[PDB]
Parts: sequence; C-alpha cells; structure tokens
Amino acid sequence: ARAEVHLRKSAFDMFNFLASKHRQLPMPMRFRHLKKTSKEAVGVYRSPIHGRGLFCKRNIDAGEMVIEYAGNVIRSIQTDKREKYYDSKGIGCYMFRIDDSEVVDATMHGNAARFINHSCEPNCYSRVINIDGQKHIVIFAMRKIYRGEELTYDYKFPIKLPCNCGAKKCRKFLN
Amino acid sequence: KTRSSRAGLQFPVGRVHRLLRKGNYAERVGAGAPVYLAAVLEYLTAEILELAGNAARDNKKTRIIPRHLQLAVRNDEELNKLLGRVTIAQGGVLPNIQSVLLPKKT
Amino acid sequence: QNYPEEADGTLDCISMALTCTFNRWGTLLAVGCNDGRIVIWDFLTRGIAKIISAHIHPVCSLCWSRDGHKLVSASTDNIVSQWDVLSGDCDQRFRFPSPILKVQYHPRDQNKVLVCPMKSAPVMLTLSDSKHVVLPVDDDSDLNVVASFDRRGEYIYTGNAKGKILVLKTDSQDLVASFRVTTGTSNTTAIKSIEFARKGSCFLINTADRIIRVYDGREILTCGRDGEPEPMQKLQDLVNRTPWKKCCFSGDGEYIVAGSARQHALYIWEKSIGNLVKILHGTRGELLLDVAWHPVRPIIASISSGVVSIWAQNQVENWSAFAPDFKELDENVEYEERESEEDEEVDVTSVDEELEDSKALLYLPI
Amino acid sequence: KPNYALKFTLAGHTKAVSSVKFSPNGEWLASSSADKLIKIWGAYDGKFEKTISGHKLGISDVAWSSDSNLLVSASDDKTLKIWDVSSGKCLKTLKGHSNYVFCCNFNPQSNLIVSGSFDESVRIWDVKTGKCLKTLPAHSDPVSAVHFNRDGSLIVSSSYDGLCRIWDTASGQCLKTLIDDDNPPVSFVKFSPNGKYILAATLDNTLKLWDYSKGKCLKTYTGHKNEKYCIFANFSVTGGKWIVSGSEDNLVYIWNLQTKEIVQKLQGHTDVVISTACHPTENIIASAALENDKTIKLWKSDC
Amino acid sequence: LGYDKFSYSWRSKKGTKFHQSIGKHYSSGYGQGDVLGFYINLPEDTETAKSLPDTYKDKALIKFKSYLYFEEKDFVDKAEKSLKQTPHSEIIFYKNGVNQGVAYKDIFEGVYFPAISLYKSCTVSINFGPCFKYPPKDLTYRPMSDMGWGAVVEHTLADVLYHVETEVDGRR
Amino acid sequence: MQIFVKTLTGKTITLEVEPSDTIENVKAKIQDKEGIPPDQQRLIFAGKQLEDGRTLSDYNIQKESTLHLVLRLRG
Ligand SMILES: Nc1ncnc2c1ncn2[C@@H]1O[C@H](CSCC[C@H](N)C(=O)O)[C@@H](O)[C@H]1O
Ligand SMILES: [Zn+2]
Repeated sequence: ARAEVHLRKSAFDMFNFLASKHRQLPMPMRFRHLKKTSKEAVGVYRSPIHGRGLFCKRNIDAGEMVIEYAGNVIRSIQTDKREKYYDSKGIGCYMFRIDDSEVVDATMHGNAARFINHSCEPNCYSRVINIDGQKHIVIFAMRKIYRGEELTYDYKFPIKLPCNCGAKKCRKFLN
Repeated sequence: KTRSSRAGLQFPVGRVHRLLRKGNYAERVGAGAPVYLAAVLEYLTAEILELAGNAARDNKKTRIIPRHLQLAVRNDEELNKLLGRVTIAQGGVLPNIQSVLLPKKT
Repeated sequence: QNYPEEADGTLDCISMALTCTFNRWGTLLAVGCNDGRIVIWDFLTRGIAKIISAHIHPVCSLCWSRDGHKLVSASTDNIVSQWDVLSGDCDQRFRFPSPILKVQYHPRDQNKVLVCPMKSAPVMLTLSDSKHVVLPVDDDSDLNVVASFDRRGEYIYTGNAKGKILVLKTDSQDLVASFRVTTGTSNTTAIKSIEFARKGSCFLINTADRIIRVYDGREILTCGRDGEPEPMQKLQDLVNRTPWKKCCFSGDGEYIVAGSARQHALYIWEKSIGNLVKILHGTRGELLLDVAWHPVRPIIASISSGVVSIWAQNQVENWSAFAPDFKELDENVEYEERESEEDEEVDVTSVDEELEDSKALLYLPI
Repeated sequence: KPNYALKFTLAGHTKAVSSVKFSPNGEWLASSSADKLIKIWGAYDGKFEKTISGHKLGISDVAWSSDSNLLVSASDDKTLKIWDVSSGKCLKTLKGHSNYVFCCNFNPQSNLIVSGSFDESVRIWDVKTGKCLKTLPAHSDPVSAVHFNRDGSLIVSSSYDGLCRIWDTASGQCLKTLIDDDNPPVSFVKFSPNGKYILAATLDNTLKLWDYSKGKCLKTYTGHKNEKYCIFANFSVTGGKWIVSGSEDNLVYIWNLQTKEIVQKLQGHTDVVISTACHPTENIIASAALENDKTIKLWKSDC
Repeated sequence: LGYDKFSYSWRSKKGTKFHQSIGKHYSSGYGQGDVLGFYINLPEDTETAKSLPDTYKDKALIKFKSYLYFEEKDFVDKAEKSLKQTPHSEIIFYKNGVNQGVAYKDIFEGVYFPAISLYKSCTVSINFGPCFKYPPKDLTYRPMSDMGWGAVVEHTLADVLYHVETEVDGRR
Repeated sequence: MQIFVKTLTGKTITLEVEPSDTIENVKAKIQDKEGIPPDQQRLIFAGKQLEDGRTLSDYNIQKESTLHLVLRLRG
C-alpha cells in the first residue's frame, strides 16, 4: 500500500500478455492448411501449468495435422553467443534443436508456437516430414482436443529447470 | 476495329453475340448481354484454371492432365455444389477410405 | 491508404438518426433526430456530447459554424435559429420565407451562412446584424436552386432547375459568370444539386438526366459569361439505372463516391481512371440519407433509416511491435549476426490539408 | 540557485502523509494518507478546504486531471471512485480490480482514466459512467506507477521488474520494451512534455533515465538513496532547470536534466521521501514521506 | 575468425581489427577486387607443438553403409588449455605487399592453415605455395585425376601408407 | 512558343509548342514526358472545342495561354 515493499521483483519477461482471465490424402499438397485454416482452432491465453499457453476453443481429433513450427534456424556455433545473450537479457532455453547441427532459435525471430509448455502428462507428440525437399515439423494428434485445454508435447529428454505442472506422473523436471 | 478490347476482357464478344442471336433464345437482345456473358465466362474459366495450375505444380508436371482438373473440381465445395451431376472422362476419383474400416493393433 | 476493406457495425446511441456530417476530420456527429431535438454523438471515441431541445417539428439538415460555436439546422418548420454548441440554447433566431436545403459555413466567413431556399434566390443571413442579403440570380426566380461555396468559400456557385448554373462572389455578389448544361441529344436537363471537395476545386453535379457529371470550379470564370459544357467523366450506372440522392467527395482528393437510394449499391471510382474498383455489399431494406468520408483517412460511413453502417479499416498493431530490437517474424535462412561488435544546463519547454472549421469546445466528461 | 525555502508545514492526516500531488493547474493539494482520507489543502496559503472520504482502506496513488476536476485515488477496497472537487461526493465507480489498487493516474486530455492492481494488468473505465473497457497486461509484477503522455496517446508502465515498457493507448500493446540485463526494480515513471524521454526511478540508488527512441542507456543520475520504497519524481522549470525526485536517505533531492548535479537538498522530513511534487506556475515544492514524517513542507521560492 | 586464439583475422569492412569478439578501429577496409597478400614471415626454421588429442572412442573406424570413414577428430577444451606461443608468432594480414600492420600478435603454437572466412555468399580465388606471384613454380597443384598407371601406383602407395599402421595397431 | 496545360487536380504545367508543330506530336511529347496517354487528354481553351488531329496555327491560340486539360478515360 505504497508504504510496504512487496517481493517477487525480478521478472525477465518478454511476451507481456500475462492475464488472470484466460477466457478461452497425399503428403505434399497439405501446405495450404498450414497457412490459411490454422488460425482459429487455438487461442492464446494464460496457461495454468507455467507461464503463458495456447488454450483451445475448438476440437481436433487423432491423426490430424495441426501446426508447423518455424523460427530462426541457425547452426551450432551461434549457440555459444546465443546462450550468453540468453543469460544477459534473461532469455529462456529456446534452443529448439531439431538436430545437433541446426537449432531453431526463438529469441530474435519465431512463430506463435513459442508459447508452449512442458509436462510429463502431455496431449500431443512431435513428428517431422519433408515437403519439396525441405524438412518441416508438423504435429499429428493422438486424441481429441476439448474446449478449454492447452497444447503440450513431451520433450522426450532422457533422465536445473524444474517442470512444475502438478500432474501425478509429472517427473518435476525435463527428464 | 475490334470489340473485345473495349472492356479489356479476353473471351470474344462478337462471337457470343452472333451465337446467341442465331441460338433463337429470344428475338431481340440488348447491348450489355454479350459483354456480360463474356465476363462471367472469363471469371469461371479463371477460377477453374487457377486450381488446375496449382494441381499441375503439385506433382511437378508442366502439362495439366484431366486428373488434375478432376481433383481441383472435386476437392472444392462450391464447385461440387454447382457441378453436382457431372462426370469427367478419364477423371478418376479422389482417394477416400471409410473411418471405421481402419485396422490397428499394438 | 487505399479504399476501406473491412466492415464495421452500427453506432446507435439513440434509436433514430437522420443526418450526419464530419466537422473537419471527423470529430463529432451532428444527428438531427426526427423529434425536434438536436443530438451530438462522438466520432473516433464512440460517445455522445449534447442534446438540445430545439423546437417541436423535427429538422432535416445540420452543419456547424466556422468557429464551431454555432449549430445551424435547416429546419422543416422554418426555424432559422443559431443554437449554441456550448450552452445548448438559442443565440440568434430568425425566420425565412422558404425552407433550407443545404446549410454550410464559409471557413473564412462565419457571419454569412449558406442558405438554399426553394422557389427563391439564395439568401445570406449575417449573424452580426441579422440582415438578409439575397443572392442575385438569372432568368427565373422560382426554381429549385442550390447554393454552395468553393473550397475556400471565396466564390459561390448556384444551380437552377432549367439547365443554368451561376457563379458569383460570396460577399460582393458580382454575378459575372453563367453556364448552360448540355441538352442531351433532343431534350434539355435541369440540375438537382452539386457537391464539392476540400482539394482540387472539383465538384460533382447531379442532374435529372439520370447521369452524374463532374466539373471543376475554374473553367467558368476562365471561359467568361457562358461556354460549352465539357465534363471529365459522365459516370452512371448502366445495369440497374439507380437514381442518385446524396453523394460527397473523397477524404483524399482523388476518389469519387456515389450513393444509391434503395439498392444498397455504393459505387466508387478515381479521378485519374474512370474504372470501377469496388462495390459495397449492403443489406437491402433501407433508404440511404447521408454519406461523407473521413476528410483525411479512407473510410465510408453511410446513415440510413435511423441507423448507420460503416465500412472501414479496423486495425490492431502486430504482435511484433514490442520493441524495435525485438521482432516476432518467421524465416528459414541462417541468422545474419551483427558485424560491428552530454553535459548541458537547459530545461525542457517544447510540447487533405487543414481549414478553419474548428473550436467546437464541446466535451463533457461528466 | 534554487532558493526553495520552507513556508508552511502541513499535517492533517493520521497514518502517514505519503502522497501529495501538485496538479498541473496548481490550485489545491489533494493530500492523502493510508487512512481512507483525501484532505484538500491550500497551495499558496495552505488553507484547509475539506476532507473527502467514502472509501474503506488506504490509498496508494492520487491524481487530478488536466483541469483538476476528476480525482482518482488508489483505494485498496477493490474499487476506486472520483470525488467532486466542488462538493465532495462519489461521482463514478471503478470496480473491476481483483486485488489492492496500487497505481492510478489520469490523461492530460481529460478523457481517459488508468488504474492498476495485483492482477498483472491495468484497466481503464468510462468517465461518464465507469464501466469495464479493457484489461491490458502491464507486466508480470504489480504495477507501481503509470501515467498518460502529455499528448494523450502513450502510457509508460513501471513494475518491480526493471524492463521498462511504453504501451500504446490506441491499441493496448507495448511499443518499446527497453530491457535491462540487471533488471533493477522500478518505482515511478513520468512522461516528458515532448513524449520522448521517461524517468524510471529504479530501485538501485540511481534514477535511470530512459530514452525509448533507439534503445540506448542514458547517463547515470546518482546522489541519493533509492533501493526499496516507491520513490516518485517531478519537474521544475519555473525558477531554473531542475528535476526533483525522492530519496530513501530521508531527504528531498533535485538534479539537472543531463548534467548529473545535486542542485538542491531540501531537509526537514524525518522519514524516507516517498513522493515529490512541484508547483506549475511557482517555485513551490511539497514532498510526502513515510510514517515517521506525516508532514507536508511547502518550499516556496521565486527563482 | 579471431573469436579464439587459434584464429586470426583482419576485418574486410572499415578495417576494424576484431579478435575474441573485441574490436578496435585500426585500419581501412577492403573488399571488391582487393587481392590480400599473405607471407607468414618465418623463413627460418622454428619449433611448434602439433598433436595432443584428448579423446579416443570418437576416433574409430567402421563401415557406414558400404564404405569406411576415418574418424580423425580434433577436440577443443583440452586443446585450448595446451595453448602455447611459438617463434615468428604474428599472423600479418597484408594487402598484396602493402601492410597496414599486423592486427593481432601472439598466435597459437602449432601447424598453420591459412583460413579464409566468409559471412555470406561470396566467391574468391586463391594462389598459395612456396612462390611469390606465379602459381607454377612446383607442380601446378596436381589433382591426381588420370587413368594411367601413375594413379594406380599412387593409390597403392597411399593404401600402404595407412596399411602399415592398420596392421601394427591392433583392432579392438 | 510556350503555353499552359491546366489539369483537374490543380497542378499547372508549362510546355513548349512550335508554330508549325501539329497537336498530335504535342500530345505524343506530353505522353513521353509525364506518361499520361493522349487518349486520357484533350485540349479546351476557355470552354471551347479543340481536337487532336489538328495544329495550333489552325486555331491561332495566343501565347502564354491556359488550356483546360479536362480529364478522360483510357480507351
Ligand atoms: N513448465 C515449465 N517450467 C519451466 N520451464 C519450462 C516449462 N515448460 C517449458 N519450459 C522451458 O521454457 C522454454 C520455452 S520459453 C517458454 C514458453 C513461453 N515463454 C511461455 O510463457 O509459456 C523451453 O526451452 C522449455 O525448456
Ligand atoms: Zn507435475
């Protein structure tokens, strides 16, 4: 009340959208669905697991191609300077390593899929295909999406950033 | 002197007017009828051929086979509403398998 | 930028709304309600300003003063009154023998209002001494004449109901220029109205030959007494033959907009090329009353049947505007990294075109 | 030399006089404390006008509009009210905040109202009625101080993080996010008349002035104590070229625009100076402090 | 180039010397049609340290799908800590005779490889050898692309060159 | 000589016309100057008719005069 200093000062936040409401066929030619019919099935809202999240107002069942993840693809040499700048600006570990030779940085350029979370009880698994000679990562669902839930995929890290989700099977860590 | 360039269209207008005059659809027609018909035929032909070209570049083949036209007409929904009871020579059918007929195991 | 491409809903603070006009760049809306009251709505802010109990019989037209201190209203009961923007009461009250069509204030002379009486010559009423000065006209004096200022209001132009257009001075009234409209091929044509712009001195003319024409307010004083008609583009609708009721000029000086009556066909062109670019998709059932764009930003807002329909450009800034050094774009190329890795004692004090239609001084936060 | 000499020591509140504001008109002072009281005091004479009340808990911020008609106070009863300066009654309600209201100010155009609480966001309400309009997330921490720009188009938002942000009022999204690697907690921000500079009173014993034109760090303003409490700031251009700001060494300090000099040290308040206010048309400064001061000192001057 | 002590550079743009991400405005820039001379000034015999590997399992030989590959790999964190200085320790970035001055000194002690560093799409021609300007002093950079018995004998010589150690090593 | 071609927007353009240069060549020069096609332009002198397939000397227009270039449509 302007006379008592409250704690939790440092934030290091970038996407300043945190709110307390969160009121939520052959292969090659499927490219259209990526760019045109892929902007309504998912909303952006306050995640309950950690930070921000991609909530849902629509439904998508099993084996349905949903999103293509794109970002600043760089080589592994830039990883050193990128991690130094992550430590400087207070940037999370956005080192999306599609492989050990190319990593998808998401601190200077990235897509709306930068809003995802991690938990040992996720809803979707990753998959990657190759169209027109270019390798692109597209996710296919295994179950149905309910209205008001958040997309999350298992990072598949073999067993210090904790993973605070509250799930019973949640290993509390990226492992 | 020509008449198609007066509106900038591509489909002929004199041909349409002559063919409609000898088609005995009526006895007397106005002036805007042939240009209007040329325009609407232009729009429909462009609508179909753009998807035809998209399907041509789908398989990386320069020539457009009728299979591409069949796929482009069928996959769209407004065309399927308008081309309801029409088939295509050599057209084939778009792939489709019923959902409940999909075996699986562990 | 370009023509409006999005659609907006309605703006109905109160159920009825007859007339609308923007002041200089679309600040406040002058609604003349069909109940004898004068309501002021807020534009670009979506609110209301003031309600004035003018008189019993409703009004049919509205405009504001050059200094923004008056609310002139072409009444349907011949109440030529100067309602105050500030207090809401009547400052000056006068009665005219004929009702008024088009009320305007000269951006350089608010003393002489614009009046368009019917079957009589236009009359300038001076607010300083309540004196009426009749505009000298030619030939008949019982025609449906409409009088209107130029861009600067320095010359006044009048249109009659037989085929004759007159040019004279807004203050000296030196009628030294006339004009005869083309007589078609066999039969002559009268003039319904004319409408001006804020840049270029162009003006549309609406006639009874079902065709909208365009002239410029510079070829009549240059030709002299009377010359030969020579429009730029005889625009018209040649598929339905919709008559024309109200049409204004663009908010940039290069477009032309024309309004239907009941067909919900709002047409647009450009002065450079007379080729149609877009058509408005309006829901049938209502009669259009007034149209006037934003005098600076491309947008269309048409009032009709007590409601208003706006076709606009709704805009929200992209998510990538967090900081100039922060972007949220997508690329598939490798990142291009950087390649290049006083003391004074002075305090701080510093804090279309523009015309004089300002100083409304009407805003009530509570 | 700023000869701001004390003339009146004002003390009417009970808990702690920690918010006194010299409005841009400079007609009356809306002294506030953490005792749900809004006392109207004089400026050139310190005459007692009245004590507008009606809220339930303490106030965190008080502000008057450009014409000093509206009165916003950060009452912690989950609501805010506008109190009529002429009479002293509740004009309109500002319900909607889910926790204690910590920051609230006005717009120089006198057409918008801003408020903020512990819901990681800020909100605005209608002036004629007072209904919900927007919920714009300001930062991830409770917001300490915000204010509209002099041109009425931008807002500078400060929370205890350090990454100072400028939020566009026309869209509700941030324009410049000046990010600090050290992330020093911020207490107060204020717009310059030109709307290009901002003074973010960072809680690191330094008034880190920010220029959001290019994203470069400005000079280091030292010569005070600023670590914990919500230190505010104001300008002073009447007598000379001065910028007044609070200090946590229990004293009132002033500096220059870009010289980094201790031009004036007003002493006498026994507690940490939490707020500083300077009169618009005269060299009069009133500084509010914490619990151990409870006094308002009018440092009048002429040059 | 210059990020580590192993590499030495002189920037083409504005001539600003850069090393270990540290930059000083030193000389003028170069670029289009600018031939960069290079004469590492050690005409006299020196001494250096060549090899000191820290890993072995990554140095193995196994069929990939139909052919062998020799995993001859370097390391980093161990090699950087064996860093030493040596004689004529100066990598001078000339300008075809004219020199702006050696930008950085105290070069790493080891086998020298003239590194050409690019940053985007750009072509560049080369001429290296124990000569001054004309490439053909020794055999003019033979590609060993011929069908005669010379290719056969050279390939067999190389085969034996590695066969001696693949016999005397002893495979796990 | 020199004459003025007044447009609709309000810009004034000064051009040079020879005593023995036909109007068609003047229109071609204008088209190569500012890009406005001859089909989009026609000459009007104080509300009086001027054609394209003629010459200035046939009309005998005085110097330093203004011509109302009343706008047209392509084709
Ligand atoms: N639940 C969690 N708790 C802590 N870190 C998490 C997390 N989920 C994902 N992360 C980490 O955060 C990084 C992405 S940044 C997190 C997404 C986004 N900033 C948001 O607000 O949601 C990933 O590299 C991942 O390792
Ligand atoms: Zn868990």
